[PDB]
Amino acid sequence: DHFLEIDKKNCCVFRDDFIVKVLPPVLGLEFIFGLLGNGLALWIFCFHLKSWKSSRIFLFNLAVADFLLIICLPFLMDNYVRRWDWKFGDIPCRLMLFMLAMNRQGSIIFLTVVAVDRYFRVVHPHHALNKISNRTAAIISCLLWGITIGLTVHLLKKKMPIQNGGANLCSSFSICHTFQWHEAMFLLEFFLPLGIILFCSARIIWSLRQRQMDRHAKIKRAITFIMVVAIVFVICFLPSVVVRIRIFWLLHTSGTQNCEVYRSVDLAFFITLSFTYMNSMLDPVVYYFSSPSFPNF
Amino acid sequence: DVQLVESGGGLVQPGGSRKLSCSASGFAFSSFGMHWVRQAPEKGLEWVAYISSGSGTIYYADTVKGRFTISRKNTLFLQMTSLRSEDTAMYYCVRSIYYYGSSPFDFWGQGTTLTVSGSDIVMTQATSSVPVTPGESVSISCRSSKSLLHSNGNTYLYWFLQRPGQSPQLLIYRMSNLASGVPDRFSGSGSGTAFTLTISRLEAEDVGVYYCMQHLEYPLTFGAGTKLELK
Amino acid sequence: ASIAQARKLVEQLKMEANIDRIKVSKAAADLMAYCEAHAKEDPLLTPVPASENPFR
Amino acid sequence: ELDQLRQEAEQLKNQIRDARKACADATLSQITNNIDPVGRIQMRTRRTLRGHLAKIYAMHWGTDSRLLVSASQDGKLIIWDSYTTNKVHAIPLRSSWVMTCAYAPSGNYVACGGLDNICSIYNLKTREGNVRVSRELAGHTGYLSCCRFLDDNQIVTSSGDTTCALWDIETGQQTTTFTGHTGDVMSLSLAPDTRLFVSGACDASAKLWDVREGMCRQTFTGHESDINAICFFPNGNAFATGSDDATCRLFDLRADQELMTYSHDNIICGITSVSFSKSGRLLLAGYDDFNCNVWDALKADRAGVLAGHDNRVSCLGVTDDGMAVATGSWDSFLKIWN
Amino acid sequence: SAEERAALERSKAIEKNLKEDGISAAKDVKLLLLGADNSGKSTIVKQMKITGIVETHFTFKNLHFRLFDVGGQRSERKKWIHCFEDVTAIIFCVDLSDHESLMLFDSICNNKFFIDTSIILFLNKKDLFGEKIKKSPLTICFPEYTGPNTYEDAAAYIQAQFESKNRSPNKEIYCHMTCATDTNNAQVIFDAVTDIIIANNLRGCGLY
Ligand SMILES: O=C(O)c1cccnc1
Repeated sequence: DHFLEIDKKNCCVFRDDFIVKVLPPVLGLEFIFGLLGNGLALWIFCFHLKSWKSSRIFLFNLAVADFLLIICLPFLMDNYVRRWDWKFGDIPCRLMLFMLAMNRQGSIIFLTVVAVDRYFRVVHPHHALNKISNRTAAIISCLLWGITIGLTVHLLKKKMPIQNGGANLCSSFSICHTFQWHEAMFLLEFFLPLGIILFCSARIIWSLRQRQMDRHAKIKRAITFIMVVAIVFVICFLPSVVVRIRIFWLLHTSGTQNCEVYRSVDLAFFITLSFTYMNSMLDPVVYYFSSPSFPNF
Repeated sequence: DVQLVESGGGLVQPGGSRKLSCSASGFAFSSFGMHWVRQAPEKGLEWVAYISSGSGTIYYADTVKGRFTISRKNTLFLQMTSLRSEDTAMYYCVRSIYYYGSSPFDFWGQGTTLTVSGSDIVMTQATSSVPVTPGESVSISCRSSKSLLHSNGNTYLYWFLQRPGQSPQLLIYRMSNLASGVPDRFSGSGSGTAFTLTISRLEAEDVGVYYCMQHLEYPLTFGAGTKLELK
Repeated sequence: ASIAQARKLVEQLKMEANIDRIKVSKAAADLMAYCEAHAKEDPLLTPVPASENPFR
Repeated sequence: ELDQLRQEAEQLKNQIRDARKACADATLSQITNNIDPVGRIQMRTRRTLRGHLAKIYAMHWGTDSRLLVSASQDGKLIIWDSYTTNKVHAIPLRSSWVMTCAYAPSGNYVACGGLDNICSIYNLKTREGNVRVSRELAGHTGYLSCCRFLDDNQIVTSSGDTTCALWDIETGQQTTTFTGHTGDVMSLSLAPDTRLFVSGACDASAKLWDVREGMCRQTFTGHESDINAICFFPNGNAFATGSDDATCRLFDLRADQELMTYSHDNIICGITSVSFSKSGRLLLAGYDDFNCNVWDALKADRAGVLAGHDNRVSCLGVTDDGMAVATGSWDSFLKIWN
Repeated sequence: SAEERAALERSKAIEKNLKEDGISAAKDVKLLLLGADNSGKSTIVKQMKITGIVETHFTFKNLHFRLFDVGGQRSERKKWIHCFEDVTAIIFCVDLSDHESLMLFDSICNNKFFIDTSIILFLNKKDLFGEKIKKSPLTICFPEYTGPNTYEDAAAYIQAQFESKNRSPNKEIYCHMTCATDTNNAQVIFDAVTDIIIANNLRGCGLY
């Protein structure tokens, strides 16, 4: 709970008392809530469904990204129980940080692409994008995975764990001055996808409104679900990004010369970072509560 | 009726260049693959170039690759550059279409005379000419350096008849099948590596030069030709 | 209308009723005899091996 | 007057029933009880003919067992080389609403028809290299459900105006017409020697016709609902028909009656084709339930299942040498089983 | 492979032509057109211009509408109606100036192939119906009618008597009342089809 020198810069980290008392319980809740929903969603997509359209392709990719995110979680449960004494060592640390970052990035990409898909399916129904083949969707999918992978592959290159005191830290989100691209990633992956999500949702809602078919019960279903996906995205990601903004505000205005300023807000950061896992645990909204198929199964 | 007509013959200066053109009518040209074949002034046929349907693939003979070029409005072209003394011949435009049961090389244009101022399958015809008279029966035979009976079961030998002063007519294809419009007097025979056309009850209409040919792989090889000659 | 149509129907029924009919024992037994005589020439009921099969 | 004709027709039917019942000394299932069952008939999808874009409604094999024609409501009739899966021809129909097609025994021609009422005779061996309509046969008052060549010059058609007809393809005219069903003549099959043929009708009867004498020679009944498909047993002395009543039956020509019935309690979908194997020992039936079932045509029990389609099978056919059994369905993929 | 590769080139070329035809045809919208005998079908076909099936077609706001009048078939529907399982919508015409149409609607709109396919319902000849109600009451066609004999209510009652016949809950019956002089029918068909297409897309997205 003091300070660090790493990456040629002053950084800080805090093994505060509350973290083991709150975070591993919450994160285990995310792990079970995520697996019990998302794994069954993959099961349904593989055996219960029997054909594909581009929409279903992107929904399957969303489920896969969430599955890998969920697969991350138990290590991190152990990591927080160990008070960031990372037992599993170098290779597990690097691959875990890589995957987990990539899975946030990728689940966000497939949320965004599902929203764009809905926009073109409802606002411009005759447009060519709505009639693309499954192979076309597959190559689009592999390019989407490509950017989500390559934009964070460096976490396999960076050294870890980082050792100080009685601990060996396997983490990226330590406080410090160097704005490595990981921070730009974590910020823009909220704000730009938020822009696309809200634009697409607003235009879908408006097109169904002005068409005066908003009166029907199943169109009311569609309208409400369009909006709850956006609200879920906001509540899952915004509390974490605002805390990162506060970390940078404190670093700008006061520096690291008194790092005891940062203890409770760092604890809060990791608490709210568990929300970003909640976005994966709350994925049933995108496949179960809508459709006839999922209530039928 | 089906018709192919070519233009662009005459004398050329050696080392020069010439374009020969083939004009096709009466058939769905786009769906055929078109060949060029050339006959030296007193000798058997030799193959020159091929261009498939949709111009997907193009092939040339060993003595021609890069010196000529084949391209295809119902018109086909052969563009010739650096014409050697050896390149004088009558050039025939030959159609062909490929699918199960099809009959390649089945129609031959009338042809233009142009004149100027080791792994390939070799083929031999054992007799240069056979004396024969109407009502008799005759046999013409052919052999290859590599076996033509392919794994898919076909044996790719083709037989042609050139009556004096005509472009060749296809008589037998894939070593057994009789070409449409050919009298039943003809028959193919033999298998593997040696082949035989049998003519039963020969007639004056059958007097001419017979060429066997392999189509197993390019470059296509014609036999030296056997003249079934009257009396 | 109906007189001619019914005349055609009864003419057909009577002309057809005269057909000779064999006993079902024979009519079934020689179907069995056919099936058993050509069981040696049916690739679908006895599986054809991959060396002889053209649909490899 | 009329009442007497009705009563006499009724008595004629009671004499038919008496004669047919008198001949039923034993049943096929009883006679063939001692025959060894054909066992579990396992089969695998050796080929899948991808390339149609809408529901397939018909298929037919060339006499060489290698070429096959398949036609769909996309408006294409395509000829396939089954050994390599290559497409040999693709024929653009003058109308997209095909319901039937056939491949001539010589291989020279392909025929096709449907909701147009017209039946079109394509010539595959044209000197011009492309494939063109040699004759458009017209004259039915309803959709043509099914047609077959007797030989290159004459084709028999079956139609929704209760009528089959025999055409001279040179003149394009009906050489004979076969009136006599109470409903659509939904399906047809010429016998091995082509001297006579049967047609299954939407009045649930199947009738036996003579193509030279032009008259109905026998009438078979026993289904509760429309007969969707039919064909002869390879010996030519029996035939089998499949109804929308979710069952197939085997009828005998000389005993004038149904010999056996193929059904199971778990089956409720209608048949869409019923075709024998070369020995006659297997009857393969395609069902609306997306499945296809193989029946031991003597023992009358399930030999196996040809399950590979995402939508109903519209057609089925065994090659002339018995080496494979194709199927084609509404999910637009033909598949070869062996 | 010998000259068995040129055959493969032909195979790929006509596979290319098959796909190129198919992707061009998939742009068209297919519409089965129906009604009882002499129920005004031909008039909306005529407004849009251009013994078996009779395909009309027209083009509007970049959609190509293929408009199948199938009623020429002198045979029972059950054995060919499964051809039209793939249409985007069913257009059903009723002549208000005429009742068999109502039984026909009851029969088709609940048919096993069409429980998922929506109907566009044109009540043709509204003007002549206004004339008729002025001289002979609607009770002649509906003895149970319990309401005023005036166009604005009798006509809506007929509309309700039709719309009451669909028993599956996966479809909507897009009504319209046509005075037979209107040029607007193309727009009515078009935007009904747009609603139908976005509903199909919402189903395909699992959002509905
Ligand atoms: O979720 C993450 O990216 C994460 C978790 C713990 C430590 N560093 C990063």
